[PDB]
Amino acid sequence: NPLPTRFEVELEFIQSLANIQYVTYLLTQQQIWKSPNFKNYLKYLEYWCNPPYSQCIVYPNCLFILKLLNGFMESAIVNEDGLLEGLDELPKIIQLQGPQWMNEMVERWA
Amino acid sequence: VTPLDELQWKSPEWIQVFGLRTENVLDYFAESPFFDKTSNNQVIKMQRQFEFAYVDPARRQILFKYPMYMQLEEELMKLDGTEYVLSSVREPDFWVIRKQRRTNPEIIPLQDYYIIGANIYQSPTIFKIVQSRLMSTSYHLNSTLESLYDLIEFQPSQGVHYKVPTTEMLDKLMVTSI
Amino acid sequence: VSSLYPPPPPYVKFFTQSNLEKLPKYKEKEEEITCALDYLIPPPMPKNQQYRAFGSIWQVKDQLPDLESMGLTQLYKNYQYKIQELRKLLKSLLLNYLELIGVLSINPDMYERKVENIRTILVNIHHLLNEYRPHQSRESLIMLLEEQLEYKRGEIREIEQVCKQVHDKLTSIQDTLRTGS
Amino acid sequence: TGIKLALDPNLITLASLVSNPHEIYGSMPLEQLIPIILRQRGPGFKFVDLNEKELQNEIKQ
Amino acid sequence: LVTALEVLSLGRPNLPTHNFKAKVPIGLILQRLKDLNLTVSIKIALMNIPKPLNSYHIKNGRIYFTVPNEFEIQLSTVNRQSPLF
Amino acid sequence: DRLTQLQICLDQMTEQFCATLNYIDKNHGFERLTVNEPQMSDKHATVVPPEEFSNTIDELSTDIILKTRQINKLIDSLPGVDVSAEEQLRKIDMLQKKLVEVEDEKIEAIKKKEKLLRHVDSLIEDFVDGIANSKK
Amino acid sequence: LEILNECHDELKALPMLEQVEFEKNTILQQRSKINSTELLDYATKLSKFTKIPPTFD
Repeated sequence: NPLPTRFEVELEFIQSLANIQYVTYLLTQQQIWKSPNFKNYLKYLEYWCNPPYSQCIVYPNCLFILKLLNGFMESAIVNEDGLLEGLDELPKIIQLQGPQWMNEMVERWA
Repeated sequence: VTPLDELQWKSPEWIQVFGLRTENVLDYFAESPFFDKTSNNQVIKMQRQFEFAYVDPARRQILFKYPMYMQLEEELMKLDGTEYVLSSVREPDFWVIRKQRRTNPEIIPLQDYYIIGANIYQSPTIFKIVQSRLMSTSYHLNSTLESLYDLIEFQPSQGVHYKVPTTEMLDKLMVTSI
Repeated sequence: VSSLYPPPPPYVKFFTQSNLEKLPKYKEKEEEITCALDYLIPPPMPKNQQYRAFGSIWQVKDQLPDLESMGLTQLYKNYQYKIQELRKLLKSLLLNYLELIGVLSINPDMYERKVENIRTILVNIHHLLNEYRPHQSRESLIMLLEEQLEYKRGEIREIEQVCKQVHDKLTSIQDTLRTGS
Repeated sequence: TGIKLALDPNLITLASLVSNPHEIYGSMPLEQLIPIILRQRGPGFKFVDLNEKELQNEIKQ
Repeated sequence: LVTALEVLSLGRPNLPTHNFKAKVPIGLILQRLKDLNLTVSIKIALMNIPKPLNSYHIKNGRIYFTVPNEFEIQLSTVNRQSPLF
Repeated sequence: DRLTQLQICLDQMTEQFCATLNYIDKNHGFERLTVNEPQMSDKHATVVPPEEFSNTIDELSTDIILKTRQINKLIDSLPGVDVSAEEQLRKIDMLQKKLVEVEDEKIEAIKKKEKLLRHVDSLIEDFVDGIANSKK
Repeated sequence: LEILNECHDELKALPMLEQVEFEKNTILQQRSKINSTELLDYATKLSKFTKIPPTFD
């Protein structure tokens, strides 16, 4: 029973972004959007945009959500205290437009 | 710590393996933290592994529609104490299960649990609901008050007022020219 | 009694401003991790070319499995041979249904082998359709290119007919100017 | 491996995703295009402040 | 093929976007201003002109009806069949 | 889409086998092996007239045969049966080259259209300023 | 004058030169990004996921 690999763990996490109940759960925790670690991780996960990494993406709306979440990251500013400013209204956006986004991607499914 | 009255619980491993219907809400609920391990339901489950008064017509309909719950009630009449009974059902997906103490039958109810799409919620107290809403109202009102008082400047020459941040003839032209 | 969703990967703790600022000088100079900045590099593709995700096995270049490899019987295996085999399989399915009705009409106790034959005929039909599926996909890509070409040529035709309408309307105003001259 | 493909990504459906700045603006009539022109040229920008000379020495940049 | 093309072209499937993740072409602005000059000039040809209003300056998306040392009023039309504004 | 209709037709046609077996198992009756033996039935069995029973059997069989006909015709009209993947790629590359060529054809067609555009632009502007100077 | 006005705007309702050059540039940019066999492999990967299986109700 092998140990997990970085490719497989990062693939599962990047694909979980299609589940936007899951990113609602992630972005309703105060220690995640405030941390610049998550900002830098979501900027790092842009290697799934390009092939051969993009071939393994089974749920490409995760890539859509990844680009949408990284749209706020260049407008993010980290301060000396570690508070990632400009990110207080992102959970507002996610909780307001979550049902709408998943309804639109279900319509794209149909 | 997260108190039990404030969380939604589901077991989608149990949903994928067994699947939830009306016949397995009670042992689906038995895996929840809402379930008490010292309950009469679980002890008579271990025992089985080894017209009538005292119920409202809402539970009469459930009993006369589902036979296993009449079997459960008939086995629970032999014992006294804490139990979970299923009170209201909407097919295919809505249930209500109530904590209940029974004495010999004299029944008093306790906290309830509603099931919406295999996602179990504990029925909160209406005090707790309106109290949390009024905490939010009071916090937002206090923030509004403090931010408004930050905009207040006092002068003795006038009343107390707001801090100040740091052509008349054209109609006569119109009426004379027209 | 834990949370519903898994947390983000622990790799998130490595992505700091200092690590990002030391990453490009590291770039100037299933992995053998040598430092903390190796997690800031995207991981390679799987060497086995199989990866696990969501409790299942996936392959980087998936291939259609065979009946023998999955433990069933493949009767028979440039697609005209497959199309005639599909016709033969359809006719055999209809004959096997008729034979099943006969066996049920005289003795419904040897129905098991006839149901098994219908079961293997049907999976053979479905597997032949799945073998033909890449060919139909490539036909769909050809159809996409042909429909793009059709729209392009329709735009050519409408642009040139607008242009020729301009030419002959200018010829009409030239003719009426000659008449009125 | 194979061969590359040249495709028009704006239309994939049989009888947009690449934002062509001329297909979305040139085709539609001018009456509801002028407010978009003014807002893109500036905040609080009026129709008066346009100039062909200004456009001609701005496009050379 | 639709989702394959979207992902292998933009890195994203084509979904509606409400937040940042347009642009009006300035050459199109210049062309529309030239044909708007042509539109006001194609409109004023069909209309009679007052004798003191014969001085009209024809540039910059509009027409400048001027009376010297008195006034200069600038007007634009949207199309052929709509009156001037 | 054509293989999709083929898979749909196979699933529905096997469901037609299932439904035919359902009807012939549930809606049959009782018949005489001999005339001497008694004949009787209950309320729990769907007794039907034998002539319309045979009519429904016949129309179920015609539905099975007709579905087989649609499946056979759909197999015959599956898209692409004689070309191999090499001819598919030899179509793919000429299709992309013709797409590029017709896009270039559009480039010169639009060049001719813009030539006509500025030609009629010059014509109408000369006409309007000439007639304006004449009317002035 | 009005018939050449109508001629002018029915010619002007056609796509422009910079527009068709941008379309040509986009088509040529798809050449470097889009591969036929990678396209077909990724699309047959996404076949069972991105749409409803058209067999169920």
